[PDB]
Amino acid sequence: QIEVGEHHTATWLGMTVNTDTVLSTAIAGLIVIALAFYLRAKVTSTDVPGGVQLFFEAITIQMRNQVESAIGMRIAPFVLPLAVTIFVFILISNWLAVLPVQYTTTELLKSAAADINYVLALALFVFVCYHTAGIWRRGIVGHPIKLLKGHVTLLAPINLVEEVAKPISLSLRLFGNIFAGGILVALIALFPPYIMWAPNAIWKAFDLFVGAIQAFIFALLTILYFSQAMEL
Amino acid sequence: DPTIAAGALIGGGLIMAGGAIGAGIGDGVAGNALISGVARQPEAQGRLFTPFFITVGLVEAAYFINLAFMALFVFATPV
Amino acid sequence: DPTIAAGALIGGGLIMAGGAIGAGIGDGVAGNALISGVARQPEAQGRLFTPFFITVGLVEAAYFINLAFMALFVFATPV
Amino acid sequence: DPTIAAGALIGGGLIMAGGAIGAGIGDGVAGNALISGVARQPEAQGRLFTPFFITVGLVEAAYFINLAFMALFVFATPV
Amino acid sequence: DPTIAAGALIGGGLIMAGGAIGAGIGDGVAGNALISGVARQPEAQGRLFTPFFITVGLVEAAYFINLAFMALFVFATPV
Amino acid sequence: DPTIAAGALIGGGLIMAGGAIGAGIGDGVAGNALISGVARQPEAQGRLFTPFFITVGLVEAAYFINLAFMALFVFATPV
Amino acid sequence: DPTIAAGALIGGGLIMAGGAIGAGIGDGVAGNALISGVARQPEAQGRLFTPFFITVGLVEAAYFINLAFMALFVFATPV
Amino acid sequence: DPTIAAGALIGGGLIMAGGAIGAGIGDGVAGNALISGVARQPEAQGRLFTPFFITVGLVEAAYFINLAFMALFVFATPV
Amino acid sequence: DPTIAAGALIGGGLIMAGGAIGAGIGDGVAGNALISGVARQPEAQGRLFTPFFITVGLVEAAYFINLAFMALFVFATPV
Amino acid sequence: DPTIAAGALIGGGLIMAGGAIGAGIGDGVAGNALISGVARQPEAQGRLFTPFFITVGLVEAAYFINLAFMALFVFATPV
Ligand SMILES: COc1nc2ccc(Br)cc2cc1[C@@H](c1ccccc1)[C@@](O)(CCN(C)C)c1cccc2ccccc12
Ligand SMILES: COc1nc2ccc(Br)cc2cc1[C@@H](c1ccccc1)[C@@](O)(CCN(C)C)c1cccc2ccccc12
Ligand SMILES: COc1nc2ccc(Br)cc2cc1[C@@H](c1ccccc1)[C@@](O)(CCN(C)C)c1cccc2ccccc12
Ligand SMILES: COc1nc2ccc(Br)cc2cc1[C@@H](c1ccccc1)[C@@](O)(CCN(C)C)c1cccc2ccccc12
Ligand SMILES: COc1nc2ccc(Br)cc2cc1[C@@H](c1ccccc1)[C@@](O)(CCN(C)C)c1cccc2ccccc12
Ligand SMILES: COc1nc2ccc(Br)cc2cc1[C@@H](c1ccccc1)[C@@](O)(CCN(C)C)c1cccc2ccccc12
Ligand SMILES: COc1nc2ccc(Br)cc2cc1[C@@H](c1ccccc1)[C@@](O)(CCN(C)C)c1cccc2ccccc12
Repeated sequence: QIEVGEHHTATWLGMTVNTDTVLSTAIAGLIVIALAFYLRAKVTSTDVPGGVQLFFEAITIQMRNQVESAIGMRIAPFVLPLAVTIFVFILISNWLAVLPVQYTTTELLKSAAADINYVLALALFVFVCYHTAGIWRRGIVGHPIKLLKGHVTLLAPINLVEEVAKPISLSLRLFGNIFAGGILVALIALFPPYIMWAPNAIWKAFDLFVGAIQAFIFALLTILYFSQAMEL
Repeated sequence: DPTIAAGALIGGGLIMAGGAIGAGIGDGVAGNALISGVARQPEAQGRLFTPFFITVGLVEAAYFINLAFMALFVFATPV
Repeated sequence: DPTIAAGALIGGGLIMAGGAIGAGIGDGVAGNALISGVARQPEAQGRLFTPFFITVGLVEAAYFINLAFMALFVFATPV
Repeated sequence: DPTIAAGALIGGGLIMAGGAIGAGIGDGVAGNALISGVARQPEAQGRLFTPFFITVGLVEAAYFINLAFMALFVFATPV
Repeated sequence: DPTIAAGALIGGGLIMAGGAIGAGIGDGVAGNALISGVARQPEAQGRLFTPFFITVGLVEAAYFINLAFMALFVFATPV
Repeated sequence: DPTIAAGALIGGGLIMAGGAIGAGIGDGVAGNALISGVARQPEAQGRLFTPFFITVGLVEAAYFINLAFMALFVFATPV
Repeated sequence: DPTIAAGALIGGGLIMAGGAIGAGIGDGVAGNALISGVARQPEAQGRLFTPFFITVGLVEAAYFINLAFMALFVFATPV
Repeated sequence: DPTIAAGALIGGGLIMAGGAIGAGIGDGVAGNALISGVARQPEAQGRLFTPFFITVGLVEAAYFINLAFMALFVFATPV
Repeated sequence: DPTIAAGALIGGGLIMAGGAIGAGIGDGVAGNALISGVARQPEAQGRLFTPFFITVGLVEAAYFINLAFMALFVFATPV
Repeated sequence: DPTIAAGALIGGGLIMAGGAIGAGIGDGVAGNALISGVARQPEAQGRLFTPFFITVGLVEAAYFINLAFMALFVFATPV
């Protein structure tokens, strides 16, 4: 009956790649790039802002207030662009699931966060970034000892377990959440149509809020992990 | 295979039972503080959001990491 | 098949057991804050429903996912 | 059949166990706030029944859905 | 029969275990508010029994319905 | 019976397990309010015992009913 | 005998599992009120031991009765 | 022996599972009042260790007795 | 292994069930104090994060340590 | 062994399930008082670490002792 782990795979460089996930990641990237070029054309400081300017201003002021509260914009200015792109890129990648792309069952487009490779690309990039930023501020060897010491030096094994748990939590929370939605839509499609639409619309409506809340959790927790890596 | 398949369904059912308990109660306990804070300060709804979604993100990890491993047990069993 | 069928029914029963514990207690704990908030400020009711239905919506999302996976186990068994 | 029937009785027993845990604690936790608000202000009783019966409606619903799936498992076994 | 009778005894045991957990904790949590209300205001005793017996009636309904389904399982087994 | 007796012992063990969880936590939660009432004003000690023994009477009753149905299951097994 | 003996060890293990959950949480919840009374009013220690040992006597009675029925199940098995 | 041995390991596992739930939650709930007492009354750190170690003594006695009966089940099995 | 693999899946499922219960509730209970502290004092967030992430560090370590022992049971089974 | 080894994995899984429930909730409940103390009394963070690590040491002792007995059950099985 059901299927879940399958992908439209290809070999690109001896490495095995998914055609789905990658095209969905490309569509999310192209939508975010197009929306950013629309801002670059239409942005006004003198004249009253349009909706796309109001959107990026609301996200930028929100993520700036978080960076400024957590660590300071003078210390960590590179975290603001990263928090903004993490939010907007996850948000669009999640919200593309609202499209009616299911058919007799298969979908023309998976949400990219239903693939472990996508969430590892985001989480392991963020992990390398806050450790590299943490080293550039806490020292090459000074940083690694502060990761062990934490706030209470006797807890050093628990502090090491926290540093291992962060990239795994970022990965598997985002994956497990969007992957759950991917399983729910195929088991809802076991209903006949006269009734299928009601559980489907209930799920897709809450999956818009959940898809936005995910994007926000990943962006907030990214800013906090930068603040912990750059403290003292 | 059939004894392993029953173990996968019972083991997977445990993972989702403990996930829903942990996260459903954890979100009720976290959201109780949001509703109480806004009740003390109506205008503080926006302020609590950040602490609230930090808390919900930590609680919901226990659900969704469990859901990843339940799905592994029932769709792609470790044995 | 009968071993897998018993595992599906026990596994599906665990999923809805943990579902009702998580949801019933999570909703009771969130609703305790709504009742206590409307005790403190009668005019806050309409505002307190935003924190409450955010909290209950997150708790009920976990119940709806558990309900979906129990239905999968018993009507469309994964193994 | 006997293995499927025992799985249905254990599975149905889990569903109603988690149902009464979720409902009994959810209702006790919700009603604790009603009793506390009527201790604080005797008249409040008329306004506090709205937050209370919203909460009790959500908590009962988890009991009634579990009761319906237990009844399905033992009287009309899905497998 | 012997497999179904053992499953009925374990299934009925689960129903009464979850019934007593839900009821004993639900009544303790409801009664904690009654004792705390009579602590703060002695003259409230009479009025507090309406919120209390509304809450206890909901908790005791979940116990009695579980007790009825346990009795069905072990004396009048559904299969 | 070897199989029915094992199900009767596991079923009876579940009944007394959930019985003691419900009882011990219900009594601790009710007694926490009694101790906190006598802590805030000791002149209340004579009045608080009616709310307390109403609460403990309900919590104990759930223990005694579980203890009676465990005794039925192990000494006078329904099959 | 081995099937009945395994049922007696699992059933006996459940009785002592539920006893320690009930008692350890019930005593922690009662003792939280004792510690909080002595924090706020240091002279109250002597009077609070009456509400405390009334509470703890009820909680520990559930533990000791469970310990007695576990001992019956494993040493003096009802079948 | 092997079916009794599986029952001894599952039975002993239940005893230490319920032991650690009773202990860890009982100790956290007791210690929450100790930490809160030293927060409010900064000179109360001392007097509080008597109510705290009375509470922890009751909670840890349930853990040690469960540890003793688990050791009996797995090393010196009652059957 | 057919039976050892089923025992590994049920055992690994238990490890992750208790992991998510402990973690989801422990984080919700810790985050309730963060949300309430930032509700009462908006500038307190920065000082409250340190206690919060010490607490969340201990709670998230428990679940993750379990996640590692579940992975041992199901991928590299001790028998 | 298929039976003893499966009983060891289920028994060891129960030990670590109850371990993580007791630990995660005990640490969350203890750290809730630490975060609340650093909220209300901002100077207290030095004095609160003694009550906090006394409480966490008691809670983590139950987890580590459970981990030691799970390790015994699966690597060095008592029977
Ligand atoms: C508040 O209700 C919801 N909120 C949600 C929020 C998010 C998501 Br993603 C799913 C949600 C789903 C629902 C309900 C719903 C309504 C309609 C169709 C399907 C599901 C619900 O699941 C509630 C269960 N709770 C109360 C225990 C339900 C299920 C089954 C039977 C019901 C019978 C009666 C009432 C509700 C019933
Ligand atoms: C408050 O009552 C409700 N509110 C609900 C709210 C939402 C939904 Br969707 C379902 C609800 C259902 C009910 C009851 C009901 C009334 C009539 C028929 C069916 C169900 C109930 O389920 C309550 C159980 N509680 C109290 C543990 C019940 C079930 C079975 C036997 C009962 C016997 C006596 C009384 C109530 C009985
Ligand atoms: C308060 O009592 C109730 N309130 C209810 C409220 C709603 C509903 Br719908 C059912 C309710 C049922 C009852 C009792 C009752 C009284 C008479 C007959 C049947 C049931 C009860 O179930 C209480 C159990 N509690 C206390 C754990 C009970 C059951 C069995 C044996 C008892 C022995 C002694 C006393 C009570 C006994
Ligand atoms: C408070 O005591 C009660 N209140 C009740 C309230 C309602 C109902 Br309907 C039954 C109630 C029953 C009792 C006791 C009782 C007293 C005498 C005979 C039978 C039952 C009890 O059940 C208490 C168990 N609790 C404390 C865990 C008990 C049972 C078994 C052995 C006991 C040994 C010592 C003490 C109490 C013992
Ligand atoms: C407070 O102690 C009690 N109060 C009770 C109250 C009511 C009833 Br009816 C029985 C009660 C029984 C006891 C103890 C007791 C003392 C002596 C003999 C038998 C039982 C106890 O059961 C306490 C267990 N708790 C603490 C988890 C116990 C059992 C086993 C071994 C123990 C070893 C050391 C200490 C206590 C030990
Ligand atoms: C606070 O840490 C402790 N405090 C204790 C207090 C008392 C006693 Br008697 C034992 C204690 C043991 C420990 C840890 C420890 C540290 C070193 C070796 C062995 C045990 C711990 O058990 C903590 C588990 N908790 C957090 C769920 C642990 C176990 C296994 C793997 C870990 C990996 C990373 C970190 C901690 C790890
Ligand atoms: C506070 O410690 C106690 N208080 C008690 C109070 C009453 C009674 Br009657 C028994 C008590 C027993 C103990 C310990 C103890 C100390 C020495 C020997 C035996 C038992 C303990 O049981 C604590 C377990 N807790 C913390 C989960 C323990 C058991 C096993 C291994 C341990 C290893 C390290 C530390 C403690 C260890």
